[PDB]
Amino acid sequence: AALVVDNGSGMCKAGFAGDDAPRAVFPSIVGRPRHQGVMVGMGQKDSYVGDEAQSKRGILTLKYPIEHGIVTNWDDMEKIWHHTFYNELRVAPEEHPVLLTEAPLNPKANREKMTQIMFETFNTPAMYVAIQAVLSLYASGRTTGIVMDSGDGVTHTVPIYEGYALPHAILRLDLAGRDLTDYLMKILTERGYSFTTTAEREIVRDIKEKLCYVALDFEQEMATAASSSSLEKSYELPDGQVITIGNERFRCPEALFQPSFLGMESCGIHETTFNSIMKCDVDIRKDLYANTVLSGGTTMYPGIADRMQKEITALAPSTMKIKIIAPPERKYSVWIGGSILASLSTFQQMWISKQEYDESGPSIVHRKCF
Amino acid sequence: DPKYADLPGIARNEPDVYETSDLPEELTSTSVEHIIVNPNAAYDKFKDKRVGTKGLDFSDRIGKTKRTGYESGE
Amino acid sequence: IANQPVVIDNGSGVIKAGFAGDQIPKYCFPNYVGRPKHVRVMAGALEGDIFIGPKAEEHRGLLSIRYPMEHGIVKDWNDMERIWQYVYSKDQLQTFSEEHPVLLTEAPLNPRKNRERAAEVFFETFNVPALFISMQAVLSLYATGRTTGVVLDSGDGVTHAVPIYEGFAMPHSIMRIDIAGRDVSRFLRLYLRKEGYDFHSSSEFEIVKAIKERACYLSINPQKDETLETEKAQYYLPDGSTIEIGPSRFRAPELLFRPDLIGEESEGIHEVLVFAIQKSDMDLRRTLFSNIVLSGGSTLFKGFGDRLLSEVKKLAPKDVKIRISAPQERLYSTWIGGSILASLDTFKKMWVSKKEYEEDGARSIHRKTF
Amino acid sequence: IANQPVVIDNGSGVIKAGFAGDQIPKYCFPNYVGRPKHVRVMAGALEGDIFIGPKAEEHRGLLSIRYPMEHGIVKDWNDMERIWQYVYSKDQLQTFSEEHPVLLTEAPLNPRKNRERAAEVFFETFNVPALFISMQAVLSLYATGRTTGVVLDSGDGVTHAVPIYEGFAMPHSIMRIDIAGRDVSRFLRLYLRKEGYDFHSSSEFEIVKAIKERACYLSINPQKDETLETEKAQYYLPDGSTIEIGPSRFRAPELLFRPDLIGEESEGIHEVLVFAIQKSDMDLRRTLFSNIVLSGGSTLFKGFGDRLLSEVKKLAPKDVKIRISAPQERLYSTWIGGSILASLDTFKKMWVSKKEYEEDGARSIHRKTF
Ligand SMILES: Nc1ncnc2c1ncn2[C@@H]1O[C@H](COP(=O)(O)OP(=O)(O)NP(=O)(O)O)[C@@H](O)[C@H]1O
Ligand SMILES: Nc1ncnc2c1ncn2[C@@H]1O[C@H](COP(=O)(O)OP(=O)(O)O)[C@@H](O)[C@H]1O
Ligand SMILES: Nc1ncnc2c1ncn2[C@@H]1O[C@H](COP(=O)(O)OP(=O)(O)O)[C@@H](O)[C@H]1O
Repeated sequence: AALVVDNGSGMCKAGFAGDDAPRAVFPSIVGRPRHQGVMVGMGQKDSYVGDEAQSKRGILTLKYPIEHGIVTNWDDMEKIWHHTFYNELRVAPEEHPVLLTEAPLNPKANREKMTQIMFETFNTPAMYVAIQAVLSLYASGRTTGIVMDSGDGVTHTVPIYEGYALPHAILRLDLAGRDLTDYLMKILTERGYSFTTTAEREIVRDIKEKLCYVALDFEQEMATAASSSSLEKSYELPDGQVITIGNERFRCPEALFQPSFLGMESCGIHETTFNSIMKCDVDIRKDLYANTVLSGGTTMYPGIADRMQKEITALAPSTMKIKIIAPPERKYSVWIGGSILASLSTFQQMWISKQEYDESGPSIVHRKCF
Repeated sequence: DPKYADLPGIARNEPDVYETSDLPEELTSTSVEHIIVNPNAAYDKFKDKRVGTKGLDFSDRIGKTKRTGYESGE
Repeated sequence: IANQPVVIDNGSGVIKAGFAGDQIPKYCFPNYVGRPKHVRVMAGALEGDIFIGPKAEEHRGLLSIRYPMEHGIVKDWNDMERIWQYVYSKDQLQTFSEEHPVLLTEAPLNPRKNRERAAEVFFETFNVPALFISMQAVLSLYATGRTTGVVLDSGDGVTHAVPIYEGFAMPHSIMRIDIAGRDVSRFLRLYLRKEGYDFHSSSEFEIVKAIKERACYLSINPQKDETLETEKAQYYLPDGSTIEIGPSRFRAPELLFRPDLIGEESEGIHEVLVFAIQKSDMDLRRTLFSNIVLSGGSTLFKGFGDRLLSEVKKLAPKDVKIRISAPQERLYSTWIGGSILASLDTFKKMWVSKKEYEEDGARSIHRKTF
Repeated sequence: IANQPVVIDNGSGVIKAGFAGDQIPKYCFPNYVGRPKHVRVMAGALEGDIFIGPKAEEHRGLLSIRYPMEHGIVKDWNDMERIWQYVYSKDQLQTFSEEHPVLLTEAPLNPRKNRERAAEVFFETFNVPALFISMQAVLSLYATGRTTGVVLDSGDGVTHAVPIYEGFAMPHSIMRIDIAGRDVSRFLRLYLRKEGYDFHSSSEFEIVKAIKERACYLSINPQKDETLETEKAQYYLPDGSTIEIGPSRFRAPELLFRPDLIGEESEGIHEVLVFAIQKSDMDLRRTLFSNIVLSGGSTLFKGFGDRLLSEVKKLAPKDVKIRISAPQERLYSTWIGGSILASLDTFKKMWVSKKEYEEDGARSIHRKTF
């Protein structure tokens, strides 16, 4: 009996260890109303969470507590965990031990405060933090190979050989799904369709998920998109109003491969994977080329694998064979790894108990990382 | 002055600028021996020193046994 | 053609016309068309059904005001063509659009269709020899006579902050908010109705604007002026009737610095300035704080600079010199900038000929914009 | 030749240039080419797309920094040639390259292709009368005024130790490692991200270099100070923001003594010095321990002499006199040596003439260079 709770900046995937899919999946967001001194009606909650905040977008100011995979507002983060445990899962944190997920090369303060809250506030019997990239290997049952776990906050590439990580080869990029949404809003406004407010930002994100796809040849696709109006598709808003996205449809995801558009002054996601392999040992490079895994929900763009294959192949040697591993279920690949690891009898020893926390302190999390 | 004197929508008898008040080790270690560099003295010491550059070739050529560049200062 | 260029400031409130040789804009009139309130089918009534500038001022009570431009965007193009035809009339300037070139002042981050359609009018409706659209923020710096400087241009339709260093405009740090002078007049009309003075007619909206322009002071401490009993300063209407403004005078513009009070989802005028500087590189941030320039008409409010300096100082880093160098002619700065730019020999290369527009197409205006 | 020879110290961090006989290098500027990343909009703005030396230092925020040479190996030759052109320009020496002979000072055990191409430029692009390339270690001895001594020259790009006895150099006992000052700056940046301070931009990396120089001490016992709670020493950034460096001050520079921290299979700086001596003949080993000369900027860390002497004493034989000598002008020692050697009449015979290069070619440089 154990709980797996992924602390994603976009979506919170929670469930019991051994389960195939997460039980409770909701957006990690807090919505507080823009209330004036004028009297309000009955059934009014001071702060809404998840589906409720998504339903009442009109009045509620939506503030993500996690910014670039870092918890900015810890008080709101506790309210997300409180809704997750008590309301969504319908389980006491005192009963089951909780498996948590961290991004690589995160600030040390996150682990320190994380463990304090779970043991002190929630009084959990045990808590273990795991690397998202390491868990995704358990989902694929592969000890060797690199993973490109691209989230809403950040994107990172962690190469692991025969279940041994190369810490020097780990690369972190702040470019992620949330930055793409803000880019799409700007270029849609230039077309004519203006989106300013927090509620409108969420509507544009829902539009992005439906229409946007990755082009194989960016210049040729834009040249063809300029010529013909076959790619131009219509989208119906919550209001009767209908919009035509046009050439901007496939323009948004290009920023991942060419960050110069957003102005990141960094290398593309395909260059990050290649650069990481170059930092890795010469012998194991062959196996990393053979096992390039794509993880997270930011790699669910249609035809991203086709563009990735072309770009990596160009960078890689001509003699070398480059194989990209893109399973249908990438979105829940990190959580499934957590469920498999938590289910494994070996992991039973890895749990940090309340007694161990009290004796050692919050510094115990830093010792039992890797 | 006459330019904005004619115009109606101009600031008159107001301050132009709104601004805030103007607000006004290893080389000294004991373990290492500290040397003062005097290039004039160094030149005088090495001034009359010469080298023999005849037959000079530092390169990784195998032929003709071992070589030592700069034979003498004769 | 060698003939002097005609500068036209595309202000949502008042259009400012004149030649590049002129030191000041000679012709400044409200940017709206006045039509009779009653729909006139019979003869012996007001003929033409178009009153612009002083003609509208003469028959103000009889006519109904409709602004063709909202938040720096043209809604009714037919009305705007009549206004631009009035710019090239016998009444104002009295010159041929075929002889003299034109310099336009388009707001930043507008839809591409608005820019393309605006250009089409001056080439198709008007047979202009040459046309050049320029950036409002850049022109303000030519007027002031400095290359480096932050330009906080608070207009009637739009408020935007552009940081420019050594004649380089950072496109990523630019911030635009729709809450401008026009909204304060709308909010004051609401507050005046809360005082017990109704302004039902569109003509009475101009009297709310007149009250704001005459009597509107920004308090340093709003709680002391709210607690203190007001003098209740009377304003005299053209008819002779008096209005007691009272606390509505100073507690109306508060929404510029605190728009969350009424319930408008925006940062605020003091916030947009600070954030725009924070986006820039660490090396330039200190120079941008030491060089701030106020532009637009919504800076003429009594005690604006005093309140702004205090609000910026609290947000800005400690022990940093903050110099807000306001000119006396903030309202007319943008047009003077255009006159200077047009006067420069570099402009000769900048503008696009009518013949080039006929051959190249519409795209021409986008490539030469920057 | 009547025209004085030009000394060019091609360092990874800063290039030191001047004429032979000069007491100190007159012209010292950073070794990188800065290109403007932001768009030029205004007329009268900064001219040129290339900024080198004090112009790049003044307007750093606008520019993107790019080092042409890494570990004493020219990566981009086009950029390196332009910097050598800058040395001769009106801002720097302001002299003709064809009139003055040149003295180049490269690091030991560099690739032959680098030396060959570097020389080609000074005979083909520049019509130099004669070129002589010299070793860094040999020049340091002319500055100190000693024929016998071990020269541990830890630079920004490369760290090497060359034992030389009474003028004689043992080429087989020379030890070279790529890890140098620039790697510690990158390694410190890793700790700043872990503490929670982001410095992504090429300009922000130069601030990290300034932070390293200001606040970093070398611990006598690393494990002791690592465990003990560190005082959070505050540093003020150019904009005004304060950062707490804390334990990263001493944990970052440790890389010099422990290359396993980054994960490179190389010897520590303390092992390089002793190992280089141990390779030398049994008779001379005691004299080489007696005559140890420190050089390079990477020895300027507080407690370098104390830590090095402790590490050398442990590795060195028992009952041996270990005297470590530090010139007061550690940074300028290499250049001063060049000026002293260049001023000598024996230097005339050492030259490779333009005519000699044209006849023999690349062979002449390999034959006459050491
Ligand atoms: N089918 C799709 N098409 C386009 N974009 C998508 C698609 N699916 C996901 N995304 C983008 O990817 C982002 C994150 O994916 P998501 O499905 O939230 O996985 P996630 O693991 O919850 N991310 P995180 O919140 O960091 O855990 C979304 O916010 C979208 O921008
Ligand atoms: N003296 C004043 N005091 C207060 N508000 C003023 C004053 N003069 C003008 N305004 C406000 O500013 C507006 C003028 O904006 P303006 O500077 O003409 O914009 P633009 O730069 O687009 O031409 C008016 O409509 C009014 O709302
Ligand atoms: N006070 C200091 N403390 C620590 N490191 C320093 C200090 N001053 C300079 N450095 C380091 O030394 C470098 C200078 O290297 P330098 O000796 O000039 O190179 P080279 O010998 O290759 O010409 C700087 O870039 C920096 O990394």
